[PDB]
Amino acid sequence: RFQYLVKNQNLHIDYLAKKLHDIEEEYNKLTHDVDKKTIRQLKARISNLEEHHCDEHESECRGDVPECIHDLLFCDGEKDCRDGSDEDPETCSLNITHVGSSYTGLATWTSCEDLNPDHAIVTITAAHRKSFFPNRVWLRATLSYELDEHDHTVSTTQLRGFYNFGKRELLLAPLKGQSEGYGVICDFNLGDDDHADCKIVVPSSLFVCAHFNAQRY
Amino acid sequence: RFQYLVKNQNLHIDYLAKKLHDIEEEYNKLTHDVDKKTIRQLKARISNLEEHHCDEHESECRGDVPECIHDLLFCDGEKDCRDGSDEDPETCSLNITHVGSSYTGLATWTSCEDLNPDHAIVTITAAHRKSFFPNRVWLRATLSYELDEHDHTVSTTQLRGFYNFGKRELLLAPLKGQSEGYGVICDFNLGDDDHADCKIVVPSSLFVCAHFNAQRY
Amino acid sequence: QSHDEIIDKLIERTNKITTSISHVESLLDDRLDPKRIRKAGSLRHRVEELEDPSCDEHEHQCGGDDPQCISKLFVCDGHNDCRNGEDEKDCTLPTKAGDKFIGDVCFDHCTKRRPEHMTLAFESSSIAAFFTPIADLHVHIEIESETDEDESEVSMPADGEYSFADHRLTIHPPEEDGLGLVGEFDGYNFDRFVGHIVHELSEEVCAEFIFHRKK
Amino acid sequence: QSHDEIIDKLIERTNKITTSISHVESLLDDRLDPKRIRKAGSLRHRVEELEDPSCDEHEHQCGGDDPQCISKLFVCDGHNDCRNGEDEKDCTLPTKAGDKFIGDVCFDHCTKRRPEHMTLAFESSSIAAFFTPIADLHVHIEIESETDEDESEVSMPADGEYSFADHRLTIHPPEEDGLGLVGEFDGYNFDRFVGHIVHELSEEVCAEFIFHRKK
Amino acid sequence: LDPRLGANAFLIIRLDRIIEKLRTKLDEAEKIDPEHFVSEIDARVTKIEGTHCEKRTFQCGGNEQECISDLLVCDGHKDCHNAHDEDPDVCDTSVVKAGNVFSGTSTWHGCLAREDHVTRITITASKRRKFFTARIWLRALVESELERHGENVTSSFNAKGYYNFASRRLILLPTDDHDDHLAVVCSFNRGDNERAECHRVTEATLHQCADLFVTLEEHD
Amino acid sequence: LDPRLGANAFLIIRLDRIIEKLRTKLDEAEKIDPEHFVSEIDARVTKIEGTHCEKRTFQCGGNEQECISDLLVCDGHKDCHNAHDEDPDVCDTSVVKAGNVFSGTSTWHGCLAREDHVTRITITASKRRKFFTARIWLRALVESELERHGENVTSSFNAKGYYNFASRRLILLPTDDHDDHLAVVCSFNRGDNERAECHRVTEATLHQCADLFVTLEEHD
Ligand SMILES: [Ca+2]
Ligand SMILES: [Ca+2]
Ligand SMILES: [Ca+2]
Ligand SMILES: [Ca+2]
Ligand SMILES: [Ca+2]
Ligand SMILES: [Ca+2]
Ligand SMILES: [Ca+2]
Ligand SMILES: [Ca+2]
Ligand SMILES: [Zn+2]
Ligand SMILES: [Zn+2]
Repeated sequence: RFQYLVKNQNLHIDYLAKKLHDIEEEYNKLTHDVDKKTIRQLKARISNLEEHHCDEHESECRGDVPECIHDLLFCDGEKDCRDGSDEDPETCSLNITHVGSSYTGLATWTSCEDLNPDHAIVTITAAHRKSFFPNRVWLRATLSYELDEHDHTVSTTQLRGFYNFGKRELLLAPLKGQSEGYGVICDFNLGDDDHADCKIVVPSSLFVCAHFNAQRY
Repeated sequence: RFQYLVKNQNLHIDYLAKKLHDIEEEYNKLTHDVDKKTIRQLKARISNLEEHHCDEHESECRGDVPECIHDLLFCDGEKDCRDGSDEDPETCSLNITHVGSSYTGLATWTSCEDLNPDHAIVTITAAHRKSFFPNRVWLRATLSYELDEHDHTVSTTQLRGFYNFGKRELLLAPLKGQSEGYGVICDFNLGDDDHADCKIVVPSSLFVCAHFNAQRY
Repeated sequence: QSHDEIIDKLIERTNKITTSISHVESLLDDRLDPKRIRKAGSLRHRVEELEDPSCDEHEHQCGGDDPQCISKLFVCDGHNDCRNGEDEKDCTLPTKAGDKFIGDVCFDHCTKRRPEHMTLAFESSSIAAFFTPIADLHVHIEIESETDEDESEVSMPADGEYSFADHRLTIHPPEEDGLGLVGEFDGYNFDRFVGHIVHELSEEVCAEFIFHRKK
Repeated sequence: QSHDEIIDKLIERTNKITTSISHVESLLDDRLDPKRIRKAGSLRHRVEELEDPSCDEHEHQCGGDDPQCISKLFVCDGHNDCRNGEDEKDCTLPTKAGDKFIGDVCFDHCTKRRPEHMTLAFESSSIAAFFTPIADLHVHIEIESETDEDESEVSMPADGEYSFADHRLTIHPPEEDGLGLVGEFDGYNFDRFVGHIVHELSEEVCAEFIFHRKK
Repeated sequence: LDPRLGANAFLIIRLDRIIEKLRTKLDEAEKIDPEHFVSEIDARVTKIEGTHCEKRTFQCGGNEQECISDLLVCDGHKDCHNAHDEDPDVCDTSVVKAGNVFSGTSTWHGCLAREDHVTRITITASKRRKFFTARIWLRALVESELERHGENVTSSFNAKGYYNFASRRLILLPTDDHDDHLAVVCSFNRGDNERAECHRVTEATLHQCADLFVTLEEHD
Repeated sequence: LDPRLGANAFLIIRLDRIIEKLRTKLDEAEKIDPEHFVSEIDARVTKIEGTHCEKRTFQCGGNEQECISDLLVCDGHKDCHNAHDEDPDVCDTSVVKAGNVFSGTSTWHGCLAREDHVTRITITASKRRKFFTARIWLRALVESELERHGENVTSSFNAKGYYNFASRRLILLPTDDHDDHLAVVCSFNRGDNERAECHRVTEATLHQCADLFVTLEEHD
């Protein structure tokens, strides 16, 4: 007599709710969006195959204009890039050179030791930035790589070096006087502050003793 | 613009269908009606405890009026009961005395043989009804009961006798000259033509040697 | 196919259900079929009669899953004496004025005519406003006899009461031969009652007739 | 509580869903966000440039999951030359009359002023009704120079065309110094294009400016 | 077609009231159960006919009739020819499941000047020895809401006892409650596990002091 | 209250059109898949960067980079440090499940004067030796709906070959069909198992006679 029009209206609704749930459902069964951290890595990988004008000892501004400025000028406190990209935080992030920072990957040697692919670990032990010379973050780290996958012996050489904001490259060498081991070069041109293309070198000639693509943690 | 009133009407219905299924469902989860063959057995069992006036050699009409007529008068072709119940088919059913008919139960002896409860089987072997004397359906049958539950020996005595429409009782005795075995009395006062209260007797005195409640098949 | 075929589909479906509905309403009515109730309840009674008495000699049983004995003088009196209420919910008078009952003999050892039938006409019936447990009746007992020397007809009138207490109508002796009728009702039937003809004084049964309500 | 509370419950529920609805319509729009499309498609291009050429020197790639090379002279001509249709579904002229583009220098080895910026104003633009593949343009290249001995301003006018064939506008040399501009569009952007200043004859690049649409 | 469609509604609204009224009938129908009632009569009558077995014995299937000692009533080993002495339905533990509550009126006619009051037997616990299944041992709480000098009082006591499948008897004795309480005794002869016939009695003579018909209380 | 309730409908009718239009959007959304597209670029680029492993070798996880011979590509035994050479997704048998059909246009530029026609590679059967899982052996049917003298003809042939997980290469050679058919070769380098890059070639030199980009046909 009264609910004769309502008893069904609530039904027309209880209806929509279902025709929708059967949608929100068919939705989840669809690949989600990709973490921006992924796209970033693509734009990187790609940007690395594209041609680049900056000559050795120079790196391009992170701005919209691919201007080239000398490595010795990034993060020195004075706007050197046309837009100042050489000084914005996203560039001078110390995120990489933070004490305790550690990067590892699987080292596959191609020139200085029997060793079959083993784990390499370059980790930062201390690092200061001289107040008047910001361009470089002088630091110290350790390079460790497994020896015998069975008894787990492992080599640990101490290193010294710095981190170049421009090239976004970590350059470490042995401390001088400790079995004259190896050095290591890691490029973080991979897009973010946690992935790098490291290569164990021979301090003397920076000749590649082995290579290992590293991740952070 | 047009289905705006229909798209939901079909819903109000798709609704009812469910509110009903959820009923027809709650229905089945309810005990079904009892087979008339059950009630019949009750009305019987009961009617057997109630007081009955018919004196030995007499049985009551199946009509609504519990009139008593002599056994020698049922199914003889002449309406003897006030209403004719002594002649209606439901009374003169030969269903029981049909050739090959067999009734069995578990015989538990109380007076003539070691034997521990064993299976008794009284089955009809042949039966004719003299054209001029319908009151009785003369017949022949066999009574078999297991001997050794282990090696399965079994006694099989041949019998002769008739079936009384009135008392609705099967009365069989041994053929005379075959190890003088037993006889058997079965009352089908249980309501239908397939259940009976049989008792293995001693032909001579109809004294109960053992009793077994039987079913047909 | 649009405003024509989509309108006759939301109709031929309205009925396709209106059927499944009344279909069940039937199966339900089949289990509530009152005719089945009484018929079964009637059976119950027959049993109640075989069981030891549920209550004392002069008490009324209220039944149910929790029994209670109250005095027969309380059945249908106007007061709710039983917890469940039986003593007051079933107070319908069966043999009421106008009604006729035909009895079929089946055992007669006393009636003067040893008749085949026996009609029982109820002339009047009145209940005392202050004593509902008993309804007083006035009845004519008709009889169609017929011998060789003659052919008689009879319509003896007699007083009587009906006690809701035990659904038993007692018809006081019509003729001064100390013979009265006592029919006790099923409890659930009311269209058939066994009628015992007895000697009032003794209470001896000497004639049984099955009475059917002539409808 | 009846015709009051049961009516405001079949309402506060109508909205409780009208929300969950538009809530999804949002999540959907988020994956169709055109701004995301071009931005991603743009990335695709950068890659297409690194891969070996998909089609011959003077042919247009129709892309898709089934590639087909057709002559650049067919892109946006009015005829459906590609199976998929690319050669005809994306024919919108970016640099159209009225539009202005500001270029930021970043490598200048030839311009006479080696300017910091360089505005590019589009005066007129007309397409020949029978040859849709090329739109002719008239442009004024403005420049704000300023030295010690003086302070000059320039607005050299030049003809030029835009080829839907490869989203590349060629601006014929303004001054008789054999220097012309050649900006090739992203394909999906249209609010930013790299502008190379070259020697028409040679086709030598000697100045790169990133041009942004002044909006 | 606003009419044939707007009217086809006055047709549906009907089914709405119908379907509803129909709900009420399905409720009335659940109260009048046949397969149950019939069972009440069967048991009711079998009680008169009386099992053809001597006291403390179990009667088997109406077809292969035979007597079994209730020490096997329901022990786990097929003892009857028809195995009816192991038939699940005979040994439904649920009859006296811990937590079941039985109430009813206790009419007194033997050992106490009590006014028709109510008793409430409620099963406290129930163990069933895995090496002797023929019996359900159990503890229970017997309460009796009766009126005495003044207002409503409650005379209750803790009990211990057992349930015998064979006879569907439940015996509850007082846990030595030195206040002298009458042991209660119930038989579930009624065709179901819901109702039982009880009596208060002296543990010694088993003399019947009172009649008590209980019913299992609904949990809703 | 006929107004606030009869109008609360013009409000609901809206959601009806909305919810419907919304269905269309969910259809458009399924066509523009991101996690898929990104994968296309990854593979597209990795193809340029090129696995740092010599021909016939399998490159493992971008973190613990290392080369494995495709004779172990996907053999059942953990061979790479990251076990990426047994990662389910690498060895999805479904890429070349029997019954899969791939079609696409075959543009010819090497060994036949054929007009741009279509080829239809359809996997007939596929066995996988339980004692050597590194390869899916398979039979397939190659059809080519091309126009010749007059109308539409069909040049088809039966093929036998294998699928290599390591390189996601599918090689189909003719079943000795002495009619001289060009063996087809597909690589599923596109980030998915739906699309593949193929070429018709001479079984000997593997010289490329034609380019063929196939796509798995939908089953609806
Ligand atoms: Ca700086
Ligand atoms: Ca080595
Ligand atoms: Ca007769
Ligand atoms: Ca014995
Ligand atoms: Ca009363
Ligand atoms: Ca075209
Ligand atoms: Ca047993
Ligand atoms: Ca392996
Ligand atoms: Zn007590
Ligand atoms: Zn072919």
